[PDB]
Amino acid sequence: FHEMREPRIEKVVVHMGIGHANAEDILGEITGQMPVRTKAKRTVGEFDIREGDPIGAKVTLRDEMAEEFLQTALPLAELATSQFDDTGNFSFGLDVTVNLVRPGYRVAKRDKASRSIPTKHRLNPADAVAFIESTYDVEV
Amino acid sequence: KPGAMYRNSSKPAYTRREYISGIPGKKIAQFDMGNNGAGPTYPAQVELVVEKPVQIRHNALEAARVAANRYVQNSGAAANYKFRIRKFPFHVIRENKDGMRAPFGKPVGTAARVHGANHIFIAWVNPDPNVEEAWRRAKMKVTPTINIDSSPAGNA
Amino acid sequence: ATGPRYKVPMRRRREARTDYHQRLRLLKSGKPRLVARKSNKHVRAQLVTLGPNGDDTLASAHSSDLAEYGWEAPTGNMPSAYLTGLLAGLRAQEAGVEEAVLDIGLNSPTPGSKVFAIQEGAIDAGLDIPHNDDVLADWQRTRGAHIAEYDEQLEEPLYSGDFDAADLPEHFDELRETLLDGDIEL
Amino acid sequence: MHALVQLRGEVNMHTDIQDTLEMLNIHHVNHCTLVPETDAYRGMVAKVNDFVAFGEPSQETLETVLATRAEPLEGDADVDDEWVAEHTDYDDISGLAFALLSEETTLREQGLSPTLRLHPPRGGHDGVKHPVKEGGQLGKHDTEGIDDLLEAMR
Amino acid sequence: PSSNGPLEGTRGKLKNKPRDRGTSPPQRAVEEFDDGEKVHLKIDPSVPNGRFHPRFDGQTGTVEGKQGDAYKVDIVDGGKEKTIIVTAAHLRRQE
RNA sequence: CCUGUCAAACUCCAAACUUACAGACGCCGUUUGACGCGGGGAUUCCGGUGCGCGGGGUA
RNA sequence: AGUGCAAGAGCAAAAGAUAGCUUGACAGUGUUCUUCCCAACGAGGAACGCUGACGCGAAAGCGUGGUCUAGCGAACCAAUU
RNA sequence: UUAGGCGGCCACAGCGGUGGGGUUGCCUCCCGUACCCAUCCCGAACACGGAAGAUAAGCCCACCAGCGUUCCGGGGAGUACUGGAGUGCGCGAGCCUCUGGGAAACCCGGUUCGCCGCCACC
Ligand SMILES: [Cl-]
Ligand SMILES: [Cl-]
Ligand SMILES: [Mg+2]
Ligand SMILES: [Mg+2]
Ligand SMILES: [Mg+2]
Ligand SMILES: [Mg+2]
Ligand SMILES: [Mg+2]
Ligand SMILES: [Mg+2]
Ligand SMILES: [Mg+2]
Ligand SMILES: [Mg+2]
Ligand SMILES: [Mg+2]
Ligand code: NA
Ligand code: NA
Ligand code: NA
Ligand code: NA
Ligand code: NA
Ligand code: NA
Repeated sequence: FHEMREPRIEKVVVHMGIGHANAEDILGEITGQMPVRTKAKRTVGEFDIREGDPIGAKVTLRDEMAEEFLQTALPLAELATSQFDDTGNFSFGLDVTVNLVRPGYRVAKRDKASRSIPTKHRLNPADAVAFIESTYDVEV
Repeated sequence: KPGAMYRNSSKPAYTRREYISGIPGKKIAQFDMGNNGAGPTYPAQVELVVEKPVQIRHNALEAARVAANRYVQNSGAAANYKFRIRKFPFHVIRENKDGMRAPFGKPVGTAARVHGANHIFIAWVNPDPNVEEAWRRAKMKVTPTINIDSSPAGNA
Repeated sequence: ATGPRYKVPMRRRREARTDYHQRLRLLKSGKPRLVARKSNKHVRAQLVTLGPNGDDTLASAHSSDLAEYGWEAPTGNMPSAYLTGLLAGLRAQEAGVEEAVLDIGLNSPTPGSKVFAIQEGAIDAGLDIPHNDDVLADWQRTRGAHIAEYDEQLEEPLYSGDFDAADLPEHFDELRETLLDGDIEL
Repeated sequence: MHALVQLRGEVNMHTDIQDTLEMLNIHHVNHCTLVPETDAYRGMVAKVNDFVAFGEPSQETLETVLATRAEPLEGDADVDDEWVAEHTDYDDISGLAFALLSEETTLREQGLSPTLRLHPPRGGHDGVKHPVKEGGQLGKHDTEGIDDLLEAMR
Repeated sequence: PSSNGPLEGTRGKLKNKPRDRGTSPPQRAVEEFDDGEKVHLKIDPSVPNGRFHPRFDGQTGTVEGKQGDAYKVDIVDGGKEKTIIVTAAHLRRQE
């Protein structure tokens, strides 16, 4: 049963929501791989009328690249609880989000016969705190 | 202007406010009278039943309702009874007020289409039918001949 | 689901199995379809025709019943794909089928992909299929060379027990060779 | 098998109704025809329901009418037992009549005009402004109902 | 009519019931008919091409050859004979 | 939750009915030639009323 | 939601969005419907072909301008190819 | 069909939920990036190569009707409406009779948790 039910880290997105950049450089070193532009939608008063327009970057880290990052990120954070997803996720911080899920997630991310993950097989906020807290730190 | 000009249900239903503007406001003051705080928990229930499909201008609805409720003060401003006029004047009515050239009239009012046998009013009273009298006065101000019907009330 | 007005996709679209827009385009040719499908461990190749109550498969080949002819290697690879195509292609010919269009279902038209390998095989079997040569693999990769060289960077057998340690793109030739004459079910 | 009698004229009656009567071989008031009870025939008689009188007649009545108002496809000739015997498959009027009623044959099949041109009802009919159930003479009749009319128009 | 375009008064006939909404099945857009076959003309709201003038919706013609993939159906408009160019998507076999 | 009402330019529903094609019966046509084809000659393009369904209009 | 603009309709592995590439908004000639129900009538419009040349795509295939219904103009005369 | 591939009808198949299933064979999750191929950044996906592990997802199998849907019984209802007819009624609006058709809402009880085709296969 377990082993295929036990949480794991799938991607950690580090993005800097600026409003118009030079910031990519730090993201590349803080993570270890090229950042991606962040175009915006809708015309708005914050002199942000441009539809297609660089206004921040992000970086999606997977596997070791994600751990080796969290092995310093997490420490720089305190928070927990309430600040957690209903799906077992949490964002802290410059933003650093951590997407958590169980083994058979590809079923919902593949092209052929894809399917949505059953609520039961989903990851709860609780089952999430446990996994992470059980990896170099404390909850609340 | 006379009821003669609008009491018949011969024209098409004309009620789409999305295509009609300048509709006068209804003169009907309220639809729920009496103790509206309480629910129909009364022994007796009389109803005023219209006997012929007709159109009833909001004019007549108001006069009919006032004349009935204004009288239902044989029971007191805070008496124990509830009165309800279930119909609303949806049908918009016009007048061609040039002669018969470009005659589609301009909105002048509204009316409620009632089909023979429907009840336009319903009152709820304890064995104290002063209401039966409030209606002899109500159907006095509406086009049709009417039937004062009592439902829960085998207390004759 | 929500109400009377709710629109529920066709079953095969719910199941995320059939691309109906592509299917119509495919059926336009009025020719038989060469259904190229894959599995983590196998590769299937069918020749389907249109029917009153659904499609009719007139000829097929599965990477599994490949061994039935002397295959002693894995079946989820390039050489496997090609041979299954050729195998289905031949049974196809036997069935009186001369041409077909390449249906790769939900797969991607990536160059040198297994589906195209399947296509190459079916074509060599004798089947006339609309294609484009420089989207196919360069023969060697079809033989299984990319895997042999990959095992050259050995230190540990690419194949857990299986057959050979250094693998055999030659085993590939022996088989293709076999399929090109006589034998049962062909 | 029902007996059909047109009791209302053509003036002002729907054309598609008139054409139905005409398809049923009746082209004048008081003219009568015998029609099998089938789905096809049923719809036709229903369409014509308001300008006609119909019902199943008794063996006797049909015989009386047959004898009194039957005619050859062409000519004056009286259709009597002898005529019937020397010209049809049957031996006498009764035999023909039973055949018609049991819908085994038709006036044409036996060389007879499909139409029985009756006489105005002796004593008059019950009116052409109301159906039978209302005291009139239109619509489906009783076997006893039809007989009376037929006999009065013998 | 206040206008006289081909789609005048076609709100109903060229509209799908909410549930039949969305791309239609390809099976019927590929059906093949033979010359002489009777076919019912009915536009498919979901299929833009291969259409015929809305007025002919409901007609039952006779397939008499084809043009391209489209078919040529003969129908009689009132008392006039007419040839309609229409694709399988909008046809059905009679009986 | 409870409770009071509506739609020519609303529709989860939905007739009667109108209609395409086909078969059946009927009627009709093969000396009264129908269905149809080609040609000659018009008149006609102020209409009106009843009934059903209407749209406008106090009428 | 979006799809240039009325209104009604069509559209979700798209007819929408993003990216890239491309010029089929191509020349020639027809079939049919429409304009004008039935039922004759021009310009115009559309649908669907073919011949030729191309674009894209692995390919089936799609592209006869914009998802569909408005955005149009005779003879004579001029300029133009 | 002890799990598969392509489909037809396109909710009777949707939504939600329960239980069961892989010892050599299948589907998967799964493991892994030298290659073909790939991410405006990530072998996530796509693609390729592969079995250490698992039946927890998916999937297949058995089942539940609470919601949504399809069809049926009984009731609503031969009601509403309506094709044909009337020297029937009504000041009129309109109604009635005969004849031929015939609904919707809703309630109560059943049904429905897909059916079928081709191919492959201890
Ligand atoms: Cl596949
Ligand atoms: Cl057309
Ligand atoms: Mg004679
Ligand atoms: Mg006398
Ligand atoms: Mg009389
Ligand atoms: Mg309409
Ligand atoms: Mg009509
Ligand atoms: Mg177009
Ligand atoms: Mg001039
Ligand atoms: Mg010029
Ligand atoms: Mg399980
Ligand atoms: Na004037
Ligand atoms: Na009165
Ligand atoms: Na559709
Ligand atoms: Na033209
Ligand atoms: Na960019
Ligand atoms: Na499982």
